[PDB]
Amino acid sequence: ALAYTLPQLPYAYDALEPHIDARTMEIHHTKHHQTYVDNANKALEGTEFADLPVEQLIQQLDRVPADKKGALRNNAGGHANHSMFWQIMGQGQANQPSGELLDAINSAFGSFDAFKQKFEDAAKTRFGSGWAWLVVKDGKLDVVSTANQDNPLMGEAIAGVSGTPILGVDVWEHAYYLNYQNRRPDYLAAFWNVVNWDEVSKRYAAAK
Ligand SMILES: [Mn+2]
Repeated sequence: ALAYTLPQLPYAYDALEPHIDARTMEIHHTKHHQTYVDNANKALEGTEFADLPVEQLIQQLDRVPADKKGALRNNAGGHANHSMFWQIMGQGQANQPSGELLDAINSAFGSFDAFKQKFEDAAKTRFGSGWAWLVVKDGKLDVVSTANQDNPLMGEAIAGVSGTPILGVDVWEHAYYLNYQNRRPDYLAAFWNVVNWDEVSKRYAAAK
């Protein structure tokens, strides 16, 4: 009766090549994400929180037992973040959104190109491990970043920022070191080639 399972990827391990290497995809998924799933399930065992979806759980960290707060923040956080991450990438995806998402990007950031710059800048200036995010907050889009496995859905007091993510990029060095080593900006440039903007559009619609 374990709470979470490792999701299947929506594509093969080499589907994102050369932008993201196959070996990275496999380790990232089968070692790193799996560890977050396993440690989250351990932390949830003696609780009333094992039946909640992970995205609801991370919105309730203040309510869980005090001794399990850190472990769930880190591991439920890791699980939520990676689960989204696999889904917002895809193969055979210049790659950009359309329709209402693009309209929201133009009004929030000026243009898709200016949005990409702001997103990259957030991801670049994230010192240490973390994520950069495109969030819906008060019906409007913004770019924020978080430390480690914090997610904007955890709220401002915990994560330092708020909002409902519809896109994120993992800037933990494990996400890019085998292919780009220290060159995080090259990783980030490459990332735009794999974003599934149909998926991000669905998430935008879901988040308002
Ligand atoms: Mn990661």
